[PDB]
Amino acid sequence: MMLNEVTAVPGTALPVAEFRDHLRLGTGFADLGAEDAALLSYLRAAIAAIEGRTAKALISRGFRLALTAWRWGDMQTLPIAPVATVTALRLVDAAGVETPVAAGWRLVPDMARPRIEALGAMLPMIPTGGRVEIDFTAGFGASWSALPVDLAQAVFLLAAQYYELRHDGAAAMPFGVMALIERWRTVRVLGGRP
Amino acid sequence: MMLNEVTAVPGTALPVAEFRDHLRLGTGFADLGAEDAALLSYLRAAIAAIEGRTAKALISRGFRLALTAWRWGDMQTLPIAPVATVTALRLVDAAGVETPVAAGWRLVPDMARPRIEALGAMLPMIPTGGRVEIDFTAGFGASWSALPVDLAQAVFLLAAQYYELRHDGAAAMPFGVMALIERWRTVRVLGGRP
Amino acid sequence: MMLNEVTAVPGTALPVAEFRDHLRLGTGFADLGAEDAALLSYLRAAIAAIEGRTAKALISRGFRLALTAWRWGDMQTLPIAPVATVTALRLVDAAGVETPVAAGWRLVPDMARPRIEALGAMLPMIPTGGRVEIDFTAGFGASWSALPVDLAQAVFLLAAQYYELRHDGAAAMPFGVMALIERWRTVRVLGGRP
Amino acid sequence: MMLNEVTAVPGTALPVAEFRDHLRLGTGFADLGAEDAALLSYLRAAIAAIEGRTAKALISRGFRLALTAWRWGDMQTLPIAPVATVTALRLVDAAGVETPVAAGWRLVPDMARPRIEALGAMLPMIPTGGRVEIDFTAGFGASWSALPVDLAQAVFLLAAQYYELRHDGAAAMPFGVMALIERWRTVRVLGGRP
Amino acid sequence: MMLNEVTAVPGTALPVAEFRDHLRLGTGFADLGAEDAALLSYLRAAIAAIEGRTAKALISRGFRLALTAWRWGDMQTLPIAPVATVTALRLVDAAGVETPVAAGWRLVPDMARPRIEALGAMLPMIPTGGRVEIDFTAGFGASWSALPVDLAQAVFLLAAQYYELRHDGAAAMPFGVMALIERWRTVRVLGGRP
Amino acid sequence: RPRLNRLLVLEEAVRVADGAGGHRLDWQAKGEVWAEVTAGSGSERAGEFVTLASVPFTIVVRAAPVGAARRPRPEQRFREGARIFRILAVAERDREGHYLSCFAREEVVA
Amino acid sequence: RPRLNRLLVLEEAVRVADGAGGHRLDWQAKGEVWAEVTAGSGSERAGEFVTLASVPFTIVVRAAPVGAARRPRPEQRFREGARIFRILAVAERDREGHYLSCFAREEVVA
Repeated sequence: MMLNEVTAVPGTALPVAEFRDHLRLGTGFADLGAEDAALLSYLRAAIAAIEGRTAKALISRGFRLALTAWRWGDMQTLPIAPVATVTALRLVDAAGVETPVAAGWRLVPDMARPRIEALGAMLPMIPTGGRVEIDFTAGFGASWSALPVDLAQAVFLLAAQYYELRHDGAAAMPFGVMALIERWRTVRVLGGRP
Repeated sequence: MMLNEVTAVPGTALPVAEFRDHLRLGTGFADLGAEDAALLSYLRAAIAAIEGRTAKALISRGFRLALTAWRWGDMQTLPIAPVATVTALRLVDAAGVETPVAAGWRLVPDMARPRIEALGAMLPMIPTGGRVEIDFTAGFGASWSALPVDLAQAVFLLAAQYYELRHDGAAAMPFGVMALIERWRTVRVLGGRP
Repeated sequence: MMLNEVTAVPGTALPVAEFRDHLRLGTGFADLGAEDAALLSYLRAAIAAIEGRTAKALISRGFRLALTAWRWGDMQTLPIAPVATVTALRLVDAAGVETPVAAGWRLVPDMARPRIEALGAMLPMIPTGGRVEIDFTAGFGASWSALPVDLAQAVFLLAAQYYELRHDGAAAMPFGVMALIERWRTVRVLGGRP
Repeated sequence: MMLNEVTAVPGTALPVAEFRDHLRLGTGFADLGAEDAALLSYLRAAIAAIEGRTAKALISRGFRLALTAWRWGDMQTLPIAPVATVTALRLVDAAGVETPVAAGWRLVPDMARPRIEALGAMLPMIPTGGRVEIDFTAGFGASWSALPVDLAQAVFLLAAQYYELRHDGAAAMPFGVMALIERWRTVRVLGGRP
Repeated sequence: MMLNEVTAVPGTALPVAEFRDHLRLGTGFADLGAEDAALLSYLRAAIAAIEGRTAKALISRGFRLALTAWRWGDMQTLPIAPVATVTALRLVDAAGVETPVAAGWRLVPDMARPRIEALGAMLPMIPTGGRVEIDFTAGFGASWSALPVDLAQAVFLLAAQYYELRHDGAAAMPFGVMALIERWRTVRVLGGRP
Repeated sequence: RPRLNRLLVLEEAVRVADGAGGHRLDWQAKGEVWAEVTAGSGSERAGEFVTLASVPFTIVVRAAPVGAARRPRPEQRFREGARIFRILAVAERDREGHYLSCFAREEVVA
Repeated sequence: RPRLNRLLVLEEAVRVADGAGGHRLDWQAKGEVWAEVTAGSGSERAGEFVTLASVPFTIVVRAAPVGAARRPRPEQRFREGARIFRILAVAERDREGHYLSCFAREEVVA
């Protein structure tokens, strides 16, 4: 299960022009001077901190989930939560014949537990040694405006914090960064065999 | 159960001209509009924070509840609480055909339990491998004036906070943000099977 | 059980001219400058915070209590506590024939547990699917002067607090806001089946 | 059991000219009357706070106790404690006819238990579906001078507080507001059936 | 048991001329300016706080103890403790014939438990409905000089406190107000049926 | 918050103008206020030919709108018996606006 | 962080130049700000022939870029009714830059 991203964000999809406004608009020094491409490097650091704590995706990037054995008999919960439209469930063998499948499975979308959940009880078996591989597109929307705005504010509360102070310096807000994230974290209570 | 929104809020329905009165910006300046691009960026970031802590809606935008298997045999409690006039339980098929169904389902309005209970003792069945999306418009009212005012104040106590401090900087009221929210949260004590 | 208000307050019933005097009269800067219609927007936010914590009504607005099944056999405690004179107990059916009833029930008024408490043991049964609906007028009096003055002071102690400080900023009084409310809260000890 | 007031206090019976001596406003100014509209607004807000914590009355205004079923077979303890000369136990009927009844009921005066015990071992019966309102004038005296002075001081310790701080701002005396009230509160230890 | 005072203090019996000396004599601003009749209104508030905590009387005012049923068979402890000379034990009937008694009882004076303690085992029985009524004069002496001076100092330590600071403001003395009172409080350990 | 304990007879002078342009002061009394008087560090100060003894005396009264009789303007002086407190300025001590700091001298000739 | 409670009518004078080089001020009103006004230690100050009564009055408003209408420049003055607060300097009180300290006088002639 490597789960590398196929493509990253373009960078032009990120709200750098809007984050300059969350940094100092309506109150402030002026527009002031901010290294523009620096401000893009703190948004990518705040999204990747909230993509990890929430297990969401937020920009709808393309993924590749290549894992060897199916965990359940049929279920296969996908980790990156807001999903849409499996690109392909191609199945490579130990030599690399890469024979895709086009039926036998129906992705059941959900923000809680996205699944693969094949038809009946038969999910495509794995060639011995030949890892299965699932390409999917997971996230809310293509642009920044399609996001839930409370989750978008948790990026701006966090990316501004990485802008305002560089090293790990000390400094309880009601809806802080942490309180806006907790309704998007994954609540799991299984430590068991299934 | 995906629960996305069909349409967002218009933005013109948000009280930006009244939120500006709240934050004590200024009365008779000739500029008066340098903050309009950001004030509604914090009102949408504070409503969406209270829409998740309360599971309420507040602007009565249209929703789409795309789910596959019914949670209980007949009930199907909806997540977004203040509802009215469920439009369509169009029953999609395994692939393609979408047939809207009158189906003999009712709607039990409540702020706590917005059920969709069926009258024929069984909701319309679900084609195996197909979803059942429900279009419904849920919220208090169309404009800002139709809200409960204490919940409207909890947006103004919260979005004023995001306007006054940008990053997560720490800084006890009788009826604060939290104490106004708590009569609108969902009080549940079931972790069971039914 | 939706329990939406039929009509809100007129706004001219609220003591905006008196609240300016509780804000700064006899001591102060002068009458000073206060956005008049802003001060009306904090009284409606402090009343709606005390209408929720006390489950009272305070202005004698008109209500509409539309619920599906009777909880007890005959009792039906009304939530909004100081009531007077059920407008109508019209009974709609699943299609909307809206056949009112005019006898069979006698509202027993009380600030503690207002009831419907039908005659004998027969309370009007519900058409299957056809929600029952009760319109009543609940509250103390039509004007602001008919209120208990200790509850009116809890509005002025609270609406001034929303005026004096905007965001959720930190700041134990003997009869504070909370101590004036507690003799109007509803004291309930039932978590049971009846 | 509703317990509303027939008439309020006249306002001229309140010691506004002595409360002004308490608060150290000023002695010989030519204005001398800019606070009269607000000083009695805090005296009525502090009496009504102590009328609820002590269940006393303090000005001997007339009450109306409209109730339906008797609390105990014969006793009927009245809520507002210092009583004298219960006027009328007029027994209304199911609808309309109001017949005042001498009825052979007595009145047992007490500051703690102001009973209305009946002498014929059963109070006058209640027409099923009708209330039994009791007019009685309960309080210490007509003017302010007939009060117990420590309870009169507890109004002046409390209404001076509302005059000096407007919103709920936090700020230990031997006989404070609370320690003067506590010999006038009702000490009860029954949560039982009788 | 109403126990209203027949007559209050005259006001000229109170040491207003001496309390001005306890306020500022020998050290101070000058005699200074104090609203004379204000200083009488704080002595009556400090005596009535110590008349309640000690259940003493301190000025020897006239009382009227009108209670319905005798508690014991013969004892009848009087509440206001330092007593002398029952004025009359007149006995009114349910109609008001007011037939006094002149023998059968011997008041046994005591600062701890003043009694009525009739002769033998027969204390005057009560006409059914006709409350018994006892007029007595309770207190130390007619003038202020006849008091125990430690109890008089507890008035001056308390009445000066109500003069020095008006609202309920925060501020452990060895013999404070509370330590001078505790040898005059009533020490009771009965919560029982007799 | 201040504990008000002194009675200060507020005094305002009517200005009868003379022929040369200079007003003549009368210092007719005004109504009495209640105040606290907090001393400062005092020392004697060289007057004209008088070795005047002065102490700062921040006096705190309650507030009013500026067009009211109860405001001490810095025109006016306080007087407790025969101890005249001049008013240097009035400055609105409290945050909510309930109390006014005044500023005094008590210049006794000494 | 400051609790803003007063309404101060900000005022900027247009400078109609006279023939000699000196501008003539008008003090036309500008839009109103919200501010807190914290007093300082006040005492009367010797003017020209006037015994002017002054108090320091650090006024705190919200901020703006320097080329905006909402910035109080030290050219301008505040005015609450008839109490003109001059502006000595503006100094950007907050660390993040949300609030500006102003500096006032309130020189009443007294």
